Amino acid sequence: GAQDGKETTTIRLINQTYFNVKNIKVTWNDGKEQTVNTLGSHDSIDFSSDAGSVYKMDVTGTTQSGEKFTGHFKGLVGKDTRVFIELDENADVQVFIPQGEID
Repeated sequence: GAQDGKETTTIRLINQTYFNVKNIKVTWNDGKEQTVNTLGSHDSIDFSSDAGSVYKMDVTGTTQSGEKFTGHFKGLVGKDTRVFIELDENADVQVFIPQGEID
């Protein structure tokens, strides 16, 4: 019940891959999760996140070709988060992030 509570992060998904997706669960705490409608070929979406700060993100989505990826993270910082959905290993769908303190 805030009215000046512009005191929350944003999360911003980018589908930097060779498909479209239609079913992204994202999590950004223990118990803060929501779902995202669709993300075009190389498209992007951003949405509000119900906490002022965040260090983890546990994502779970699926491709056009019914192929399921995750993004298991616990090393976030800062007052925003992005997601670079990309491919690796065999052009299999991974998830990546533009992190900074990752040493």
